[PDB]
Amino acid sequence: PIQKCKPTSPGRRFVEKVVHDHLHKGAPYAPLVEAKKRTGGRNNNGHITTRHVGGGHKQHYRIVDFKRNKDGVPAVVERIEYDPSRTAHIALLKYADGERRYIIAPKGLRAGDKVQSGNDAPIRPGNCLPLRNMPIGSTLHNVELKIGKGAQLARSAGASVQLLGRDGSYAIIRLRSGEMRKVHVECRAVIGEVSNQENNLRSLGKAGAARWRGVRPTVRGMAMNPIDHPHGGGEGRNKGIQPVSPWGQKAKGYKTRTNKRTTKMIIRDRRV
Amino acid sequence: MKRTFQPSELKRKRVHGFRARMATKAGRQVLARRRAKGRHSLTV
RNA sequence: CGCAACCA
RNA sequence: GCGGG
RNA sequence: GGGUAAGUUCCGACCUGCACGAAUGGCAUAAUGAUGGCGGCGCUGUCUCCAGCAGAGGCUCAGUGAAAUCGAAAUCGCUG
RNA sequence: ACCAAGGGUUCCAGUCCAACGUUAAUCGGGGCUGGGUGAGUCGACCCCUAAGGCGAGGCCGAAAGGCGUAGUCGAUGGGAAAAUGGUUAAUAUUCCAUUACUUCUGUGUAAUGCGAUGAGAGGACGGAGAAGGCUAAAUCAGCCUGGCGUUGGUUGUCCAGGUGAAAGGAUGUAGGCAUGUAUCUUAGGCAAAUCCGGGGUACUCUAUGCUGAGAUCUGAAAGUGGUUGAUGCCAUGCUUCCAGGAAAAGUCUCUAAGCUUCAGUUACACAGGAAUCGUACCCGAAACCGACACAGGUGGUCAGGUCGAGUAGACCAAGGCGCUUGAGAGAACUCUGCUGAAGGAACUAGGCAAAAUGGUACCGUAACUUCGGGAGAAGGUACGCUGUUGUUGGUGAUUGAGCUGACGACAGCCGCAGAAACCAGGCCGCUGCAACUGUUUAUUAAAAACAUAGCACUCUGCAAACACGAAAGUGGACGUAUAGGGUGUGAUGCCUGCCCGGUGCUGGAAGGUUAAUUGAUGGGGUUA
Ligand SMILES: [Mg+2]
Ligand SMILES: [Mg+2]
Ligand SMILES: [Mg+2]
Ligand SMILES: [Mg+2]
Ligand SMILES: [Mg+2]
Ligand SMILES: [Mg+2]
Ligand SMILES: [Mg+2]
Ligand SMILES: [Mg+2]
Ligand SMILES: [Mg+2]
Ligand SMILES: [Mg+2]
Ligand SMILES: [Mg+2]
Ligand SMILES: [Mg+2]
Ligand SMILES: [Mg+2]
Ligand SMILES: [Mg+2]
Ligand SMILES: [Mg+2]
Ligand SMILES: [Mg+2]
Ligand SMILES: [Mg+2]
Ligand SMILES: [Mg+2]
Ligand SMILES: [Mg+2]
Ligand SMILES: [Mg+2]
Ligand SMILES: [Mg+2]
Ligand SMILES: [Mg+2]
Ligand SMILES: [Mg+2]
Ligand SMILES: [Mg+2]
Ligand SMILES: [Mg+2]
Ligand SMILES: [Mg+2]
Ligand SMILES: [Mg+2]
Ligand SMILES: [Mg+2]
Ligand SMILES: [Mg+2]
Ligand SMILES: [Mg+2]
Ligand SMILES: [Mg+2]
Ligand SMILES: [Mg+2]
Ligand SMILES: [Mg+2]
Ligand SMILES: [Mg+2]
Ligand SMILES: [Mg+2]
Ligand SMILES: [Mg+2]
Ligand SMILES: [Mg+2]
Ligand SMILES: [Mg+2]
Repeated sequence: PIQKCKPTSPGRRFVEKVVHDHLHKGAPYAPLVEAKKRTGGRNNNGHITTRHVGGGHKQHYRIVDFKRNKDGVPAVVERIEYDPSRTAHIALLKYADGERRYIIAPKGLRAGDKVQSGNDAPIRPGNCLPLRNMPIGSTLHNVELKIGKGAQLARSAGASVQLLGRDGSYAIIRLRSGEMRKVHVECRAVIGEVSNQENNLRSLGKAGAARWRGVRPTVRGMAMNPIDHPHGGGEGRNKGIQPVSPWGQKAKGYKTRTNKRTTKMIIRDRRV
Repeated sequence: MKRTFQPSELKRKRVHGFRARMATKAGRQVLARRRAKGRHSLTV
C-alpha cells in the first residue's frame, strides 16, 4: 500500500511511497533487456524540441511482448518485476515449450497463474482475445488499433476500457478519457485491468526526486523578458495578456485537433 | 585566473586541420584564398 | 442599426 | 451598395 | 499603551484603508536563512583621548631606471 | 617524489660575458663547440566497441546541398606477458648480472573428426553500510660492530650505527557461490545440433563442484620475537534500498555447408622469431595557459616520526630550499602587529572593525511544536605530576607467561595559572518576508528575485497534441489519458466571497452580409 516517512529531515516530511511485497528482488531476465541511452530532448539537428528533459538514472529497456502471437500454447507466470520505463509492472511468462517472454501484468496476477492467447482462450485475466470473442461489458486493456500492430490503448498503470458492444463489423468501447470510440472486431485485447493502480497516490516530497526521473525545472513565462516569452516584461508582477505558449498558442480552452482522417471512428467526444 | 586558450593538439587538428578544411566547400575556398595570397603555411 | 466598399 | 426599423 | 533620563525607528492596540483582500491567492505557522528592523548579557582602543613598543616602507649612500602631462615662461599678496 | 596534457633540447661537458637576467656576475634555462634518449614484457600502433562523425545504393532539395541503410571510423572504456641489484657527466622494468614469463612460426612423434557471416553461455558492470581474516608499514626487544665523552657523572637498568631480499614456481587454508547425478523425452532457440531451454522418473543434501586472501616450502659480522596496524588483498564478495544500475571482440559449447585419410584439431621434443614509433628534460612550474624568470590557474598518484579522532595542528624525517638589488639610519606619515590606567557603545547610518566564546566527561535545560525538534538551548562542576590499591578488553609462550587498550577510587606534591603552547561554538528576547536543501547578474546587486515538493485549469485517442526542419525526416516515445504538452500558484493549517456587461474561448444555426468562379441581360465600335 502506501507508507509515510518520519519527518527527520525537511526533505523527508512529505515522502509517500507505494510499496508492494510480491515484486521480484533481483536482476531482470538478460536475454530480454537492451540498452537505452538518454536524449536530453534533442533531435536530428541537435536542437531542443522538448523542454524540461535531462538527466536521471541510467535505465535499460525491457523488450515487452505487445502483440501476443503465440496462440494455443499456454504459459505460467514466473514472477512480477519492476519496470523503469513504464508505470505498470511486468510479468515474466514461461511458455510450455520453454520460451520466455515479458507482458504487461494484470491486476490480480501473481506467480503461478496460467495465461493463453488466440480466439480459443478461456476468459481469464491475462488472456488475449479478438474483440469478436469477448462478452459484452468486459473490462479490457492492451487494445489494438491496427490489425497485427500490437497494443496501443490502455497500457498505463491502472487503465482499462469497457466493451460497450459490437455492431456491424465494429466494436464500440469507452476509453479512460471518457471518449467513445469504435474499433475493428479483428483487433485484440486482454481481459482485466492494468497492475499497479496505486501509482497516483505517491508523493515525491522533494525537488531532487523529480530530477532522479529526468525532469528539468520549468521557468514561468511571466518571469522572463519580452524577448523570450509573450508573457515577459513589466515592473513588478503583472500578466496583462491572455495566456499563451512560448510560441503564441492559446493555453486555456483553445482546441488543437486537426485530423480529418479519423473523425469517423470517434463516436462521442469526451466533453459531450 | 583560467584563460581562454587551453591547448589540445587533437582538437586543434580535428577543428582546423587540412582534412577538415578539405572535407567541405567553404574550407576548400579558404585553401584557395590562402594559396592565392602566398601563405607559407596553409593550415595550423 | 449590422455586413461589405475610393489610391484627387 | 446590400438588408433594416 | 510598553520600553529609555530622553525613542521620526521597534513592539501592542485603535480604524479616519489618499490608494488591503482571498491561487498576479488571504490570514497564520514548528524548523531553516553569510535575509530586513528593534532590544539585552558578556566583551572590548569603536569612543572620552590617545601612549609605548615590534616588523615593512619613508629618509641617506652605491647600482639600474619608468609614468600621465606639457603654446612658451624672467610662474608673489590685496583691492578693482 | 612521480605520471597525463602542453612545451620542444631547456638535458650533460668544455669554453665566452657584448646583449638577455629588474644590481654585479667569474654564474645561468644566455652565446659558441661537442655529446646524449638502447624494450617480445612500459606506452603508442594493433583487435573491439560508446556518444558522435562519414556514409555505396536510397529518400529529399532552384543549384550549392540535407538526411539516412549496409558499412567504416571514433576512447575517456574491454583485449598476452619481468622482478631484484649494479653501472653513465648525462639512458635505463630498455644496458649488464641473476632468476622468469607470454605468444607465434618451422621440423618432427603419437592420436582422430575438424569445421560459421548461424544459435547459446560468458565478458556484464548501481548507491550506501558494515563485520571478519590477512598483508604492507611503523615501533620496541634481542643480536653484531664501534664508543667511554673539552664541564659534575657515565663498564652500564649506558650511547650510536646496522640488522627483516622481489617477481616467479609447488602445495592448497580461512572466506564466498550453486543441491548435484545417470536415463527417457522434447508446440522453443532465422535451418541443424550430441549443445542451451522445457518437461518424466529414480538416486542424493557432514554430497557434489566452482572460486579464492594469507601462511609454509622453493627462488636464497649479525640477520631473530612481540605490539600496533591500513585508504591495500579476500572483495567484479556479503547485507540493504529504490531512483533499478554500457556495448562489442578476445574466450567457451554446438552443429550447418566443406573436404574427407589429406587437411584441420591437441599432447610433446627439437630449432628459431616478436616488426615499427615514443623514451632526454620541465609538473601547485623560471620550461605548460596568463605580453614578463608574473604572489593567479592546471587532471591523477605516493606521502614517515611525537602527540592527535584526523590527510586538522605545532615541531621534525627522507628530500629540497633561503624566493637575482644591497648597506645604513631608526623623523612626520602609511601599512601589518602586540600591550595599555579609570570608564565600557558615550563611537557610528549601523557594535563596522576588534575584543570575546572555544576540548573531553558528567550534571542540568524554557516557551512553542508539524512531536522529529527547538537543544551544544540557557547554566554548572572536574581535569597537572607522584605513590599505593582495584575492576575489566585484546593477543597469546610453557590453564595461562610477556606486550598492550578503557575505567575507578584513595593518599601526597608543586605553581598566578594544569584544556597548559598550536588547535578550538559568543549567547538570549520581540518582530516583517520567503516553508525548507538548492540557483542567479564571469568583473559594484546572493536577495524578499528564480526553482521546488504539493495544488488547479486546459489541450492531446496515437501517423497524438507540441517542437525542429525547405523537404526527406527527427525529438515527444521504442511512451499511450495514473501518459504526454502548455499556463498559473507555491510545504503545511484554516480557507478561497460576488459579477459573463467588455475582450478571449467553447457550443449553436434559422436569417442578413460577403471572394474567386459563372455570365442573363443591356449599351457602344467597325461594314455588306
Ligand atoms: Mg513541462
Ligand atoms: Mg527579470
Ligand atoms: Mg530588467
Ligand atoms: Mg513578442
Ligand atoms: Mg505594480
Ligand atoms: Mg538607536
Ligand atoms: Mg495585492
Ligand atoms: Mg485572482
Ligand atoms: Mg540556503
Ligand atoms: Mg639611488
Ligand atoms: Mg643546465
Ligand atoms: Mg648584468
Ligand atoms: Mg645554454
Ligand atoms: Mg605499428
Ligand atoms: Mg550521414
Ligand atoms: Mg550518393
Ligand atoms: Mg574502428
Ligand atoms: Mg584508453
Ligand atoms: Mg635524469
Ligand atoms: Mg557499490
Ligand atoms: Mg668529566
Ligand atoms: Mg608480476
Ligand atoms: Mg625520464
Ligand atoms: Mg624572481
Ligand atoms: Mg608562477
Ligand atoms: Mg582599556
Ligand atoms: Mg583595566
Ligand atoms: Mg549612540
Ligand atoms: Mg554622537
Ligand atoms: Mg564583526
Ligand atoms: Mg579576533
Ligand atoms: Mg528562501
Ligand atoms: Mg555563480
Ligand atoms: Mg557581480
Ligand atoms: Mg557579490
Ligand atoms: Mg509567486
Ligand atoms: Mg500556502
Ligand atoms: Mg476568486
